[PDB]
This record gives sequence, C-alpha cells and structure tokens, in this order.
Amino acid sequence: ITARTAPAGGEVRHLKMYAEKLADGQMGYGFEKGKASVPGPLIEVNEGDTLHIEFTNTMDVRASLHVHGLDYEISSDGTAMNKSDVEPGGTRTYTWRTHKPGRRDDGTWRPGSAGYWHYHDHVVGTEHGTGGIRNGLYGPVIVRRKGDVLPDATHTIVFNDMTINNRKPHTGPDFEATVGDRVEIVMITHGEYAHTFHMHGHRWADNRTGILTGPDDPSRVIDNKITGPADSFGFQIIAGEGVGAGAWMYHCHVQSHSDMGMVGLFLVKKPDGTIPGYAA
Amino acid sequence: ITARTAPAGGEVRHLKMYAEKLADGQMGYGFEKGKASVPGPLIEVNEGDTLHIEFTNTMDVRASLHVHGLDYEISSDGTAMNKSDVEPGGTRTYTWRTHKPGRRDDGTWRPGSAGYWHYHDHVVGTEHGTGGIRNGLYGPVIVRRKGDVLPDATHTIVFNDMTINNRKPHTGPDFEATVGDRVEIVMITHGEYAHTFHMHGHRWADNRTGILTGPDDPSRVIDNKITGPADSFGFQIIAGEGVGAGAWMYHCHVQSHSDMGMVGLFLVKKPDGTIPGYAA
Amino acid sequence: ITARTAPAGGEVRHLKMYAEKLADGQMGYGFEKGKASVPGPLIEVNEGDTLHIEFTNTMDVRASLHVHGLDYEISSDGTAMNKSDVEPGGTRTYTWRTHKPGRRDDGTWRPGSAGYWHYHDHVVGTEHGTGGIRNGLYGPVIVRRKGDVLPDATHTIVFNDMTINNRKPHTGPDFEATVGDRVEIVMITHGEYAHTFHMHGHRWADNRTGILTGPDDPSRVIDNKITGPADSFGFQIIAGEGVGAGAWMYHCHVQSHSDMGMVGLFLVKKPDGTIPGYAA
Ligand SMILES: [Co+2]
Ligand SMILES: [Co+2]
Ligand SMILES: [Co+2]
Ligand SMILES: [Co+2]
Ligand SMILES: [Co+2]
Ligand SMILES: [Co+2]
Repeated sequence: ITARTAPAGGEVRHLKMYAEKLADGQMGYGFEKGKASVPGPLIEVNEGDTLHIEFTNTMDVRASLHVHGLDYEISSDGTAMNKSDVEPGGTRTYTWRTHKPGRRDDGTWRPGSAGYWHYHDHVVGTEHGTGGIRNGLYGPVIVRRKGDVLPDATHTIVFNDMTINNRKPHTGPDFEATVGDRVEIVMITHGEYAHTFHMHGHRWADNRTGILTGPDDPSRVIDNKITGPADSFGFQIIAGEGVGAGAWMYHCHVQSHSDMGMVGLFLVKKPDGTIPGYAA
Repeated sequence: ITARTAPAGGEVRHLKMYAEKLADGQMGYGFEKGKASVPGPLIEVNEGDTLHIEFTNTMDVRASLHVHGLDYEISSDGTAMNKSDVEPGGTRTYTWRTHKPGRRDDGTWRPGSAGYWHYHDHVVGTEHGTGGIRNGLYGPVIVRRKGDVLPDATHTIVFNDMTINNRKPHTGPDFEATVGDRVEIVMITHGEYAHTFHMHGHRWADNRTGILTGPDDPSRVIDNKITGPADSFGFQIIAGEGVGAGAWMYHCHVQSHSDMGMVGLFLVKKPDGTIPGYAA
Repeated sequence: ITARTAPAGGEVRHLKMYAEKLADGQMGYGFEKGKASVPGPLIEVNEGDTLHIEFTNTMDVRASLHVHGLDYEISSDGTAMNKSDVEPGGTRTYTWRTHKPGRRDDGTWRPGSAGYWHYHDHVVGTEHGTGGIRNGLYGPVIVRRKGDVLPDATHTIVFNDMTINNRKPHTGPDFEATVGDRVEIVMITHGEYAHTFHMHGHRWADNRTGILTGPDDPSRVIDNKITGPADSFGFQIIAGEGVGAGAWMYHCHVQSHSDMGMVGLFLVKKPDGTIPGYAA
C-alpha cells in the first residue's frame, strides 16, 4: 500500500457539542455556540477511541444525542425513558466508546465498531425525536479500522423526508473535486420515506467500507442503493476514474423525488478547474 | 471454538401442525390443537434434515403452509394453483427438505439451505394469502449449517403491517436476557409496507448468520435494516456486550411507525435481575 | 470447472439502437427499426470491451440512452444538462467502456465493471426521464468477469410501477425451462414504488453474481429481495434443483401487488415437456 491508512486507535478525546435553534426555525448541532449546521458536524474516530461529549442544550425544549453503532452505556442512550435527554439550558456529558474486533474466550469473533454511522436527537417533538430530526438534529459519525484507506475529503449527503440536508428543492447541495481525488460520501436517510441514492459516472461496493479489499470480496458493485429512515452508509470513489471530468448528477432515483428536487452535482474538474459541458 | 455449534444434519423428523381460528378473530398455527400462537412456533432443523409436517386445517376456510428457502416439491408449494392448499377440516402432509452445500458435477458450488426463513399461509382471503398472513398465519424457520454457533435463546420479531407480532400498538413485545447471554433474533416482515428495524446498544453483520466468521468477512456491521413484505433475516448478539445492562429499545425506525406503536424493549439484566434506569 | 465461463474481454463492438414510438402508445428501444421491445434488448459484454452504440431517435420528442455501472465520458451521460440527449430524428454515437479489476499505483484495488446493470431514457416527460421509463425506455446490460459462469438462457423481469415489463396485470410474463437448465434472471425496478421480488422453489446469493464461488462466501442466500427505482440485480439458478418440475410462481411479494397483478410462472418441465399440477 502507499495511500494514507488509519492508525490504531485507543485515545480518549473530549468534544463540546451544542443543540441550537437557528434563525430559520431549524434546529442543528455544532461544536461551537453559533456555528450549528444541518447536517451536524462530522465526528471521526479510530476503533478503540473513547469520546467524552460535553453536550449543552441551548434550546427552550428538551433535546438529546443518540448515536448508532458505537458503544454507549444506557446513561448515554439519549432518550426520555432512561432520563438521558437534557433539559432546556442543561448540560450532560455523553460517552461513546469503540472497540477493535477480536476472538472472544469461547473462540467466536467479536465484530468491531468500524463503519459509517450517525447521531440524531431522540426526544424533540416525540420521544423518538420526529421534530428534532425533521428540524435538522442529525449528523455523521465515522469509525475507522486500523489499515482503512483515508480519503482526500468527506462529504455528507442526507435524504431527510423530501430534502437533501434540509435544503429547498433543486438547491443541491453541489460538491467539487479534481479528477483523481479520493472522495468519501456519507449517506444518511431520515424521516418518513424510503429513497434510492444514485450517482452518475461512479460505483462502489455494497459492504462496510464501500471499497473492495481485493479480488476475493464477492460484494455487489452498485451505483444505486435503497435507503430507509435511520440507514447510514458510506463509500469512497476516485473522482472521474475511467470517466473524466464532468458535472456528475447524484439524485434520489425515485422519479418524482428527482422531478420536484433531490438532485445535486458532483462537480469533477480538470486541473485547470474547467468542467466539460458545464457553464458556471 | 468452545461455544455450542450445530451438528451435521440428515435426520427425518415428523411434526403435527394446525391452523386454528382464535377466540380474538386472528388465525394462527400451532403444534397442538388449542395452542396456536402469532407468530407460529419456531421450526429449527439442520442442513440435510427432512421434515414431514402432518398439517390439519381446523378452520371453516381453505388454508395452506408455504415455506421459503427450504426444498419442497410442487405438491408442497401450498397454493390453490397446484391444489396443495387444504379444505376446511382437511389434513395434508407437507414435506420440506434441506441440503448441505457442495461441488456439482460441473465444478460449480451449490449453495445450501441454511438461513433464516419463514412459513406462512398462501390462500386465505386471496390466492396469495393476504387475509391469512394479516390474521397471523406466519412463523419462523431456521436451518443451521454444520458448525453454526447456537444461541442461548431465540426470539421472533414480526413487522406485520403496523403491528409487531399482531399485538396492539405500544404492547411490546418485550424480551429479557442477562448480560453475556447469546441471543438470537429472527426478524420477519409481512403485509403491505416497507419498515426499518433498529436496536439500541447492539449491532450485527448483514450476512447469512448475522455474525462474522473472522477478520476476512467484509460484510457491513449495522444496527438498522430496511425490510419489506416476506423478507426474513436473523442474527445473534451478546446481550449488553460493551454496553452493560439496560432497557434497550428496538423499534420500526420509520418515525410515525415508532410514534403510534412499533417499539419494544430488550430488557438486559445484571445477575441480580436489576436494569439500571428502568422501573418495573 | 467444466461449465462454460466467460472469456477475457477487450474487443471493440459496434451496435445500432433505435428509440421508437409503438402502435400501443408505449416507447421502446430496439437493435432494428420496427423491432423495439419492452423491455429493450439485452446488451452483454466482457470486462474490458468497449461498445460504440449508434443511437437514432425516431420519435417526435427528445430521447436519450443513459447506462448504469459502465464507464462513459460525460458526452455519453444521456441528459439534457450535458446536451447528450438526441433531437427528434437525430443520431448520436454513445460510447460505453468497461475495465477489469486490478491494483492501482497506490496499492489499492480498483473494483471492475462486472455486474447486472441497465440502460434507460433520462429526458422524456421530465429531464430525469419519468415519461420515457414509464413508457418502456429501459433494458438490461450484463458485464461478465473473466471466469464467470455462463447460463443456458437469460430472462429479464422488470417491475415498472405496478407492471411486470409494462404488461397488463395477470399476463405474466411466463418463462420456461427444463429441470437442470442453468437459468439467469435480470431483475430491474423502475418508476415510483418499492417492491419485493419472490421466487417459489429456488434461491440465490445476495452478491454480485447471485452465486457462491465456494464455501468461504458468507453472503445471505435468499428467495426474496426488496428493490427500488433504478435498482438492478441478477442471479442464476438450476431450474428445479432439489425440487423438480412444476409451475413455480414469482411475484411482487407486496401482498396488494400480487392480488391485482404482478405474478408470473417459471414453468420448469421434465424432458417430456409436462409440468406436474399444471393444465396447459
Ligand atoms: Co431509537
Ligand atoms: Co436512531
Ligand atoms: Co408466493
Ligand atoms: Co411467500
Ligand atoms: Co440519473
Ligand atoms: Co439511472
């Protein structure tokens, strides 16, 4: 190998997060008061890392942080039921852990935290977090296995009801790369409907990393994937590999989803910054 | 290895089954007259076993047994079309077979019956079994490969329209285990709608067994899975592994499905029987 | 091995295709003027082959050819946006390429074009091709890896809205084989709804080829698969393996989809041509 790969994990990391009501009426998470986004910021860790998240709810309603895939004790579940949500103006420290795979005492193989995951609110609107998630309380989490290939850049695409990342229909979002960049996509689905994500000009492996380790992986290679509420997946592509520069559409392939909005552009540039067939 | 594993199969097994109308108006299967359940009882066999099911329809309407995945001749298809359904008060012997994987004469690999499957009616209401399935005529079937890890216990969760196992919304069902128990879940979906099954605090492999054989399996590890009508899957988890005791929610992650019902508790206890943050 | 396998690819192939309005009001593709079908004809190539498609639009509206999975430059995307659609009476040469898998300079593994793919219009009705696809502008593409097992025959099944291959409900289509034939199914979904495809009496591997290479592939073996708009998959079965001759139903397992239409027969014959329990 010669590409950047993830190191072995096992550090204790500390992080501040905030839930905020935004001027537009949405609700979002951020690492800093006043810099909440929808989607929320990317959290990336190595298998074995522990994360202590000092979470503050600056809203006038109860809110939580619930994560998928990672190890948390019931005190960090982030639900009303376990009293692990947070009162208005409150602060709580959530802890997320991750583990490497390995042999159990009984000889079986324990899986490993690595994968494409996400966090979201589990209490706003309803005690399953319907209002919070609808308003924008969700974000991606990546957990890397030692040896995993690292990308040049990560972009997050979220199908939340009939929006991409809670934006008005036909407003992208658009992402840019240069031919040959190693680009990582985290795809999260929220809300009420099933979707199909499609990319023109590229393809990936339907497995944990979205890439093939080598010629023995029998995983389907696809350009199209059905996702439902709270699914998360990811993959890496080489931008323009075998196909060259261009404004490569990605869309919710459900044909009315694409007709009313839910289309974005993966703008893949030559070194000079131009894109054949696309007028800036 | 040190955990219980499935032995080699090849026994001929005999079983009585009944379709019954229940006092509540539902229809269910059972091994004994008067002990029908919804879901129907678990059938578990080893690859290579043959099963002769002496099926009796005690209802006033035609009924059948149709199974997925296992080997049956067209005479055991369980449909009106092949005249393999059963008249009211009638009896029919269905035969299901299973085979081990192996090399064909041409050098190719023949798959193997092993997996998480299910049986259901294929004729009540309509000749596709819409009324029967809606009323409760469905149940799980497990076929084990020699060497497969055996669980401490198996629980069946069925998303049938907007019910879990045909129960009234918000009535679970709830399942119990102790920290460290090897728990098996069979998840079957029936009816009209697509669903996402989600478990808090646990994860499994999106492959045949729901577990990783070791570090070369590239299967996605998930905590969330889209299922549609007549899908079946299963997996095993170590209860509370890396996360400890607690009332761990499972729910149809479609956010209106969770709001009106379709939530249950995986109650994971310490040895003393207590569950932190949960009041009995 | 002893069964026919795909050779190494790398030929340049030339093909004429037409989009035509049909007498019934549908729109279809064909290799010859007057022989358009719905679905469109099968294109099959070997990894490394290049295809130059001389496409002519004989309709009174703009049309295109867009393919999934294969390598194309943005000039063959087949969309209004890149001006790669085709005016009424126009002709355009689309080029599709395919590549073998292999090691990149950086040591990573590049996937490979092989798989079950499809082509469709991307501009009729809307600039996402809603009218074209609805009317019948879609067809299957197969790309084979060197060494892939070759079938005796390939059949294409398309769930397009609430039709199979744009046929009136309950009109099949029906497919025939003899016990022991190696049959290939290409399953494509189009339109607005999610579906489940189910086959009685047979099963396949949820991976690239739909078959297991041997005993180390941990892929789920299934008889049921959720598909959404623009999904494509395929697999091979041995007709009647372990189950014998019969009229083996396949259907959209969504129970109202099966009630109103969306059921077909895989007619598996003994050498004498008879099918037990089926009256011609
Ligand atoms: Co939840
Ligand atoms: Co969740
Ligand atoms: Co059926
Ligand atoms: Co069925
Ligand atoms: Co498209
Ligand atoms: Co497409």
